[PDB]
Amino acid sequence: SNAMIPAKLKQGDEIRIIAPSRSIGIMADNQVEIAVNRLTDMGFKVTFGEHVAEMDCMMSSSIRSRVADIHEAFNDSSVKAILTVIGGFNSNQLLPYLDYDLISENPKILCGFSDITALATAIYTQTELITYSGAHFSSFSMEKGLDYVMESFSDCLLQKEPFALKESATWSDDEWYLDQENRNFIPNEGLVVMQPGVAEGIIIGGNLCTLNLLQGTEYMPNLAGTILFIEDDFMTIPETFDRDLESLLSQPGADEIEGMVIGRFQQKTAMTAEKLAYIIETKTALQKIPVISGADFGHTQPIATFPIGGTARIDTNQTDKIQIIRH
Amino acid sequence: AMIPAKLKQGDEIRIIAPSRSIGIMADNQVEIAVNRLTDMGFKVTFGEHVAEMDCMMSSSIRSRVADIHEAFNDSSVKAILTVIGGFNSNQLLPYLDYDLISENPKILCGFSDITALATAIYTQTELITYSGAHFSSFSMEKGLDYVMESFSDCLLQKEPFALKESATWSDDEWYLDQENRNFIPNEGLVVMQPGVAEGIIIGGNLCTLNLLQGTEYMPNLAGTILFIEDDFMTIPETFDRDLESLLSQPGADEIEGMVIGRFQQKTAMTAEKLAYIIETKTALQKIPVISGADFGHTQPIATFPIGGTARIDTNQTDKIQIIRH
Repeated sequence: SNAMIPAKLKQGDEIRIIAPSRSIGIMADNQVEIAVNRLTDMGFKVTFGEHVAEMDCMMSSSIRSRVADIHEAFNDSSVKAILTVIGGFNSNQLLPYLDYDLISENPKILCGFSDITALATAIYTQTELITYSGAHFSSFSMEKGLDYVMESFSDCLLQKEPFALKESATWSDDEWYLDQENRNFIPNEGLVVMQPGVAEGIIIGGNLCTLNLLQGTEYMPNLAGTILFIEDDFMTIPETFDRDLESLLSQPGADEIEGMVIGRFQQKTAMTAEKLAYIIETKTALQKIPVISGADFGHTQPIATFPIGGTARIDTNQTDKIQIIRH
Repeated sequence: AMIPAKLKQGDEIRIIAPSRSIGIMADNQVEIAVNRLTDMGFKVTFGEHVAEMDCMMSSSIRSRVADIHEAFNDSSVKAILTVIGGFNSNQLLPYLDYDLISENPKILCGFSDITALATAIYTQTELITYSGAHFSSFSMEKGLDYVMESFSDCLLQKEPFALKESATWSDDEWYLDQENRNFIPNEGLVVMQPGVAEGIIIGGNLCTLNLLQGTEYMPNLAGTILFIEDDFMTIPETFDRDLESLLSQPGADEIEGMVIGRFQQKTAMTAEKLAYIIETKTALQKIPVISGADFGHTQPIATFPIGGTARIDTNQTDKIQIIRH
C-alpha cells in the first residue's frame, strides 16, 4: 500500500513524551513517575519535550511551543516513538503550523487519543504516515486494570502480525486519576451487533466531536472505504452524539463507508440501546453496513490501541468480530 | 440576495417544529404565546406534525420536511416561526426543495439549533433568514418587552436600527417558573478589540454552525460580521476549539468583525480566558471584536438577519447597527 507503517518498538528504544493538548502540569508528580516506571519496565527509555511542563490559563501551552516539541521529536532520529501526555481540547490549533515535509521524512510511531484525534489524523492525511489512537503517556499511570491496555499497546506497536481487537473481561467507567483504590469493575457483556455484515476498510476514527473539527479543512480524511471507529465522552448526550454523527456522515465519501465500530459510552451519557438503534437507523450512510457497539476504546477503561490509516475487517458472525490487519 | 417582505397587521404566521416537538412546551404557554402574536395582529397556524414526539423529543425527518414545504408552498403564509430549538434540524438539510423555497421568499425566524436550517436556506437560495425569537419566546410572561422591540425592529419594518444593550438581563428557566426571575443590571457591551467594520452577518449558534462545515451548506466567510453564541453545555475550551475550527473554514482570512453573545453562567466564561481565546485566533487579528451582546441562551434576545448586514463602530455609543434586513 501507500500508507507508511512506522517501525515497530523494540527494547532500548527511546520514547518521547510531548504535551500537544494539556500541559503535564495537570498530572500529579507521582502519577508521572508511575507512567515512567511502567514504560521503562516495558523496555523503553522515556524522555520529555522541552515545553511539556509549561502551563497557561487554559491549562495548555502556546502554539509556538507545542509545534517546537513536535518538530524536535520527529527530527531526533533516536526517538522511535512519540506519546502524548494527555488529551485536552486544543491540539487542532497546531494543524496549520506543522512541517509535514519534516514529518513525512521521519516516519515514527505517534500515539494518543481523544483530542489527539485531530493531530494524528491531520498527520495521516497530510503525510500518509499511519498514526495511532491508543494510550497516552498518562494512560500508563492508572494503577488497576492496566493489563488490557498494555497487551493491546503491544499487539499494535511491538509486533507486526494482524491481531484481534478482543473484548475485555471487565470494564469500568471511573475517574481513576482522582481515586485509584476504589474502582468499579463491571463484567463485560460484549460487542453488540447493531447491524450484521462483513466488511473491510481503512480505519478512521477516535473522538467523534474532535474529528468533526477537521471538517471543511485540508486535514479531513475522505470517508469512502473506511471502517469508522468512533467514540465520545461524558460531555456528549445522545442527541449531540446524533448531530455530530449526522454531520460526520455528510462529509465527502460518507456514502461509501464500509462499516462502523463504536466505543462504549461513559455512563453519564445514558445511551440506551433503543436510542443508539434509532440514531443508527435514521442515518442514510449506515444502511446495510455492519455496525458494532460496546468496543473497548473511548473514554471508559480499558482502551485498545488501533492504527489511523491501518486496516480492519469486521465480521459479525465470527467470535472475534474485529480484526486489525495493517497496523 | 432576496428579502422577505415584512409582517403587516393581519398576516398569517406558520409555526413549525424542525427540532423538538411542541410537546415539550407547557400547553398553557402555547396559549400565552398564541395570544401575543394575535394582539400583534397576526393570524397563527400550526404545521400538522408539530405535536409528534419521538424518543429524541423530536419527530421524523419526513414530518418536519413536509411542514416546511407546506409553509413555503402556502402563499398566504407570510412568516414562519420555529416552535423551539433542539439538536437535529441538521438532519433535514438534504431533503429540502430549495427551488420551492427560492420561489416563496418569506420570513423564517428561530435561534439556537435553528441556525442550521436558516443558514442552509440562505446559502442555497440567497433568501435572508433570521436568528431571533422562537414561537415559544412569546410565552415568556415577564421581561418580554425588548424581545418585542427587537423582533419588531427587524421583522415589522424596513428601516435600519441599532442593538440596544438591554436594561436588565437574566439566565433563568422561565418556562418552569415564570414569576420568580432574577433580573440584572447589564454592564453592557465589552470591547475585546477596537475598530470599525461593515459586512454580511453570519450565523447564530457556534457549535451548530460547526455542523455545516465540509458541506455545501457552509456559507463562505469572506467579508463577514460573525455574531456568535453558545449555550451552557459549552465551556471556554470547547468554545475555543469550535471557534478555532470555524476560523479555518473557507474565507475566514477575510472576516471583517465579530460580535459575541452573553454566555450562560454555568459556562463560566471569564474576561481573561475570553481574551486569551481571542488573542490566539489568527483570523481575528486587527479587526473589531465585542463581547456581551444580547442573544444566545440568555434573555432577552434580539433578532438579527443571517445574510443581512451590520456596521460595528467601537468608537460610538451604539456600536452595533443593523442596516439591511
